[PDB]
Order: sequence, then C-alpha cells, then structure tokens
Amino acid sequence: SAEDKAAVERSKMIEKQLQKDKQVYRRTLRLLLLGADNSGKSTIVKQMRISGIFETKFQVDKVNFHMFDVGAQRDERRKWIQCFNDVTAIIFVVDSSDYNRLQEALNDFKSIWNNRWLRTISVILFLNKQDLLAEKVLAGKSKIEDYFPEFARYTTPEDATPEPGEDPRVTRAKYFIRKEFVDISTASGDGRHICYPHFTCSVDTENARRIFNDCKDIILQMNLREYNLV
Amino acid sequence: ELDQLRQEAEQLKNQIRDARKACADATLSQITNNIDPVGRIQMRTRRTLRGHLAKIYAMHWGTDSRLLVSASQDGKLIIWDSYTTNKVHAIPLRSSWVMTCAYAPSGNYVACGGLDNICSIYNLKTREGNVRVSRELAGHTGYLSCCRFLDDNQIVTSSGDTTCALWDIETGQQTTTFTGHTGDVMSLSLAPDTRLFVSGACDASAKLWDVREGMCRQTFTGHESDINAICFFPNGNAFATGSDDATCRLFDLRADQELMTYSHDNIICGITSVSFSKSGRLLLAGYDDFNCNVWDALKADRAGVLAGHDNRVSCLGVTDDGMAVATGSWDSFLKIWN
Amino acid sequence: ARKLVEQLKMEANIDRIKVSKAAADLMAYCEAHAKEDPLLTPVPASENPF
Amino acid sequence: SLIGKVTVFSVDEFSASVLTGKLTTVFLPIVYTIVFVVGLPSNGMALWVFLFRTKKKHPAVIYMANLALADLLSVIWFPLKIAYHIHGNNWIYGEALCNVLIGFFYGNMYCSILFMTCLSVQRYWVIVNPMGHSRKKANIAIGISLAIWLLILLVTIPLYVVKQTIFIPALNITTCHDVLPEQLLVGDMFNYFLSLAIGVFLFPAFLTASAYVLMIRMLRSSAMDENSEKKRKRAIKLIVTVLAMYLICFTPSNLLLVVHYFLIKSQGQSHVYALYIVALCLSTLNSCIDPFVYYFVSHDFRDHAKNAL
Repeated sequence: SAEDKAAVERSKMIEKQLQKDKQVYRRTLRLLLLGADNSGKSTIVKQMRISGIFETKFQVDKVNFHMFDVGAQRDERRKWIQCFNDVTAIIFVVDSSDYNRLQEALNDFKSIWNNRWLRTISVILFLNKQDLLAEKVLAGKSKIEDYFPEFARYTTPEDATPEPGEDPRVTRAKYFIRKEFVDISTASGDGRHICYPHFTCSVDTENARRIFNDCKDIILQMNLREYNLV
Repeated sequence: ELDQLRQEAEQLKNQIRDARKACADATLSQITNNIDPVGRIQMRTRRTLRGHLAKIYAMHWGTDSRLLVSASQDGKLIIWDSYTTNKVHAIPLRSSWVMTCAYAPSGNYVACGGLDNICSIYNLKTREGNVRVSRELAGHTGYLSCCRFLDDNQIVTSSGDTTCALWDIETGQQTTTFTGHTGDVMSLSLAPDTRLFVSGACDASAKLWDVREGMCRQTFTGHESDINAICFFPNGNAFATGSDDATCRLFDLRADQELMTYSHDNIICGITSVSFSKSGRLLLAGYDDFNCNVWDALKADRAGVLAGHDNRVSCLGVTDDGMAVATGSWDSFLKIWN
Repeated sequence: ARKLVEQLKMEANIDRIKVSKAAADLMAYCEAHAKEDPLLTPVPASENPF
Repeated sequence: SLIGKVTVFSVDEFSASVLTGKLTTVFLPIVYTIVFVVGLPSNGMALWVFLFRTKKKHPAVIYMANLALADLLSVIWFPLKIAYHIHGNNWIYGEALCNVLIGFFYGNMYCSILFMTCLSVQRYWVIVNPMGHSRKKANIAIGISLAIWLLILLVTIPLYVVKQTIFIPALNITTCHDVLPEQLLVGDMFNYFLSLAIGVFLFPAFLTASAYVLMIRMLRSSAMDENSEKKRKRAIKLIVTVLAMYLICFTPSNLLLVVHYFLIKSQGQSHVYALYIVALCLSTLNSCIDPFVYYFVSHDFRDHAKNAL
C-alpha cells in the first residue's frame, strides 16, 4: 500500500487506449508506390482518390488501404528504403511508349528485386500509357530494333488472348515488353514472392479491384506457408 | 583554370599527411599490453516493457536516471518509469514515420522528427495536464536523423540534405547553419561541457564543429563505408565510431589519428548503435547479428556478449549514474540490464 | 576547389602532440574513476534499486 | 477379448490354438520392437524443437506439441508387452502394471485422434476465411487442449476398476486383457466399447473429411489468380496424403471391434480375434508416420532441427 493512486489509474487508461488503437491498426493494409518522373502515377492516384511523403486512403468492400508516395527527397534512396520492411505490396508504375529510358526502368526493377531487406515482399506491375504505344507502333516511324534487336526473332505465343480488333503487330510488341520483365522476375528462382503484371491506360476505373484481388492472393499464400501446408 | 587549385589542394594534403605520419611514433597496443585484464562480464535482464505494436526506432534517458522516452512507427511516444514498469505518458503523432527522439535536461520538454521534414517540440508540464504540441520547426530539405538540446532555448539538428543547423526555440528561425559535408548526415553527439559537437555523414568521414563560429575545426577519415553511430568519451577528448564495414574505431582530438581498431574475422555485419560507460572502460555495441557485444577500451579484445533479442538492435543507452543499460530492438520490446 | 583549398589551409596549421601523451591521459582517466563504475565493480545487492 | 467360462477359468479349442501359436509369440513382438526403435527418437526430437527453440507461440505449434506428447506417452511401456508375448502368453509382473498398460495405450490412441481433428478444423477456418487473430487463437487453443486432456482422464477410469489378470491352469498361464469372464463382456464392457467406437471416431471422422474436401474444392476453383498454380497444386497433394493416413489406419480397427462385440453379445462365439490383432498392429504405426507428415515436410522446421543437432 501507499499514497500512489495514479499508479493504477494512468496505467489502466493508457492500456485501454492502446488496446483500441491495436484493434483499429491491425485491420488496415499498407502499400508503397514507386515510379519515375514520366510515369503516370499521379493520374492513377487522382483516379482512385475516390514536403515529406504524400499519403492517400481508400476503401474497397469494407477493407481499408493506406498508400504512400515518396515526395520531396533527394535522388539517392539506399538509406530510407529500409523503413518499408513491413508492407504488403510494392506498386511499380513504368512507362511503355518511350523506348529510351526503358533500360533504366529494367535496371531499377532488378535492383529492387534483389535487395536484402525486401526479399519477402511482392510487386504489382502497372504498364501505363498503352494507347500511345498502339498509335506509335501503327505510325511506324520508329523501330524497336534500334534498342532491342532480339525483337527480330520474336513470334506470338500460340496461347495468345488478344481482344478483337487489334492488329497482331501491337499484340506482339506488348507481349515482348511483358516478357522482359517476367524473365528478370523469375531469373532468381527464389520461390518466396511473385510478380503480377497488368496493362492500364490514362482513363480507367478498375484499378482498385485489381489491387484487392492481388492482395487477397498474397495473404492466402502467406497463410499456406505459415501452417506447414505448403 | 581548375589546375592550380587542385595542385594546391594536393600539396596541402601531402603536407597534412606528412604531419600526421611524423607524429605516428608507436602503436598503442604496445604501451597498453601490460595492464590487468578486466575479466568476464555477464549481465542478465532485470525487467521487460511491453506495449508497442511495431518497431522501436530510438530512445533516451532523462537526467534523473528514472524516467525514459521511446517511440515507434506506430506513431506513438511513450514515457515510462523503469522502477515499476508502469506508464506515465503516451502521445500520438501527426505522422507515422519518425526516426529520432530527445529529452530536455530540465524534464519539461520532448522533441521528435522524421521523414516529414519537420521537427516537433512538445510541452509536458501544463495546468490542464493534457500534452499539446508547442512548437514546430520547418526549413530543411531532407529526412531528419538526430536532435539534441543544450538548454530550454536552443536545439541542434541534423538532416539528410548534407547540412546541420542550430535553432532558437522562441523565434522559430535558424541562428546558424553548418555546411561542408557531401553525403547523408546520420549521427550527432554533443560535448559534455556543451561547447562543441561531432558529426558523421556517410562518406567514411567525421567532423568536429564549434557552435558559436560555424566552421569546421578538423576532419577525420579512415573508414571504408557509411558511418552510423557516434559518441563521446566521458572526459571530453575522444570519440568512437561505428560503420557498415564491421569495425569500431577510436579517435582523439589532439593527435588526429586512429588509436584502436576493434574488429573480428568472423563478423561481416553492421553496427547500429554505440555508447560508453562512466569510468570509460566498457564500450557497448549493437549488431545486425541479433545481439550486442561488450568490449574494453584500452586492450583491443573482447569481454562479453549480450543476447536475448529476436531482431536487429536499434537503440541503446547507458544512464547518467551508471546503474543500468537499456536496449530496444525491432521486435517491439525494451529491456534493461544490470 | 577553392573551398577545399581553404579547408586544407585552415586544417594544416594545427598544433599536435605525441600519441603516448594521449594514451597516458586516457589510461589515467580510466584508473582514476575505476572504483565508481557500477559495472566493473558490481554494486552490493542491498543498495541496488534494480 | 476371448471368453472364459466358469476362481478357475477355462477356454475352448480355437482359443487354445491361438494362445499357443506363432501369431502371438513371434509376429507381434517384431512389429512392436520396430515401432519402438523408429518412433521414440522421432517424437523426442520433435518435442525438443517445440519446447526449446521456438521463439513465438503460433497456434499450430500449440496443437502439434500436444499430438507429439500423446504419441510419446503411448509408446512408453512397450517392453513389458514384448516380454509378455515372448515368454508364452504369461504375466509375472504383478497387478498394477496390467491396469497401467491397458489404460495408457487406449487413452493415448484416442487423444491422438482428437488432436488430428482439431488441426483440420483450424486449417479450414484460416484458409476458407482468411480473416483471423493470433492471440485469440492461442487462448482458444490452450482452453481446448485442457478440455481434451480432462475429458480423456475421465473415460479411462472404467479400465482401472476391473480386474484384468485371469489364471488358466490347463495351460499354466496368467493373462492380461486377452481372457475375460462372460458375465462382464456381455454387460458393462459391451456398452463401454461401442460407446468409444461410435463416440470418438465417427463424428470426428465426418468433421475432418468434410473440412478437407471443402478446402480442396475451394483451392481448385475457377476464381483464383493464375500466377500461383505451382504452389496451390502442391498443397492439394499433401491434403490427400493426410486423409489417406487417417482412414486407412483407423477404420478397420473400430469396424472389427464393433463386429466382434456384436457376435459375442448376439450369439455366443468368438472366431474373429486374429483379424483384430492384425488391424490393431496396423493402427499402432501412426506413432512413426505422423512426424514425417505433420512435422518434417516443411522448410523452416528442418533447418531448426539441423541447428538443434
């Protein structure tokens, strides 16, 4: 016994507050968004909308997503990328109609794939600006062979699924660009995380559904690993 | 013409190298190898504190050796009393990424900062009993990595834009700005007499700074990679540095050269925090191998090992009266050793 | 380059001592307060709050 | 199990043939010795890993440790039984040990069954509904573990309140649970054994089979992402294997038990004992097969075990 009466009151109040905060916190999902300057990550952000780092929130089917965009920083990022070791997905947005800065995009993807603190995190890949790619290939004033000559040996796979109305040439181009990233993804053979590709444009409204489905699959694989079933 | 200036710089560097090699008359492993070895030092956990939901990024002891502050990526500050494991304060943050803490020498204020490019200064003694933000300092262009106090009127700050600064609380304006580094500044420490301070900035380099002047006094080189932690020897004329090449080193301030290099062949990991003890004999360090080591300063050998954490050791500290040592790691638990 | 030249010029003119002097000072400070460190010389259990 | 008429007791001709034959003096001890030598260290190592080097208490470890302990306690007093069988069906070791042996054998067998069922249900609850909480699961796991153990220690009492050893002079033998009086097989024991056979096998069997079938049917649906096949397919295989080691090793024993007691209490003869001995031999092999299906087909557990030794 003593005169110390706050020694129970303050502890109990603070414990109650932290319990409520824990129950609020553990039901949210957190995503990190990366891209380059000419990528259209800002337009995507503005579309599913409804200094330091920018922050957005959205809700799908009564599940809350919390997404982080890196803002006014310097060019070198090898030191603060370690503060993101507990997120579920990295959303990587890459341009598709430039042909020049594409190699730097692949190299950055390779760098973020093999980092030591990010060997248990998966990547969702968005390829932006597709209609520009279609128009540019149909114009035919520039040949992809000047930057990837191996395209001269590429043919459409037999299991192609093109939407009706598309020339096979644009389909071939799209699938080659996808194939480069997928090969760099599977090169390690680590078998602990996966890459999910998609095609997207400047005006589309189904991006939240895609993120939801992919996150659901990621959680399921985590649970299968955890319970000695796989 | 850019040729004459580089030639002069090379000549000055050669002169400095000759001056440093002239004073290198012996190695201190020769005049410190006939002392009584400290022995075997083993420690055990006396208490364990729970309540954080995520990783602990930093902590600090007060001036009474009783009260402490800690903070996590939850957006939470917690102020503990370690005599009885009971909580006294909890404060929520306006941002969820915070990377440094502090504790005022008078027990009235605390300070914080993170990726939000801003410092936040909180008052603790109010008539209403509700902790509400007092001041907010902006003006940097990069993540803020450390902040300490001199009195209740000045705060020294270090950021990732290769610069350091001194701030005056009342006006809210910078009073002096320190430039001269080339990379990310990470670690900062204040002199015990509150007259000078020391910084290290991811170029394998370290520098000494005067507060009232605003210019470098001396620059030390010798590591191979980034520098992550820094601390003063108790007496005020030495500092010991830790880097990402698996090495600790000791420097003085009057000889401008390396004295002891502490390392081992079986270590290929990094150093996350470093601190000293009161007499000056025990040097504690936390590693990425999920443990901590205790070393002796004048001998360049090992004394003991502390284990018990399931992830990286991120923050470490030793009290002002020498009674206990506190540690915090990415598993969301703080521990106290004596 | 001019800034580097100025930095090297100001750093060049510094009085320096011999290493053994600093070694002696450090070992002296280690010896002087050897008895008051509560970790080299463990405190009796009676007066230890921990 | 065999009927002895009427204290000096007597038995008939087929019983005399079996009790002095080569099935119960040569075959059984081989099986028991092999099971003992293979299975003792396996569960020992598994329990060591689950007790010492575990850093966080996930629910799966909570159930698996209890299952391993059940097998370990099942497999202790076998040497007494091999000594019994090799000496020629004769017991010279007292009275308390007969009760100890019978009780521990049957109780530990059924505890193993119940824990398998609990693992199945929690797997369904996680996979087919991804949302859950770990700490509430830890609390529920500890509660249900206590409930299961306390239930077991309450249906092995009737085996400690019946004399189990009986003397036959015609052959000069003393018997532990192979010969029993007629005025007890037709009465209390009939009720007890059918109660166990229909109470703690069939209902858990339906639960487990339903859970695993629904899990497979959901994992092969045409509403799942196609970038994961190589993992999901593997999962299916393991599930099937587990069902295989459940129904094959347990259904024959309970079926033949019911049939045996029905013949005794319906007509009054007994000629199905050898099949029951062999089916029980088959049932006791899961003390050696479980650690290779629930513990070692993983990734991290093997590394932890290698680090342990």
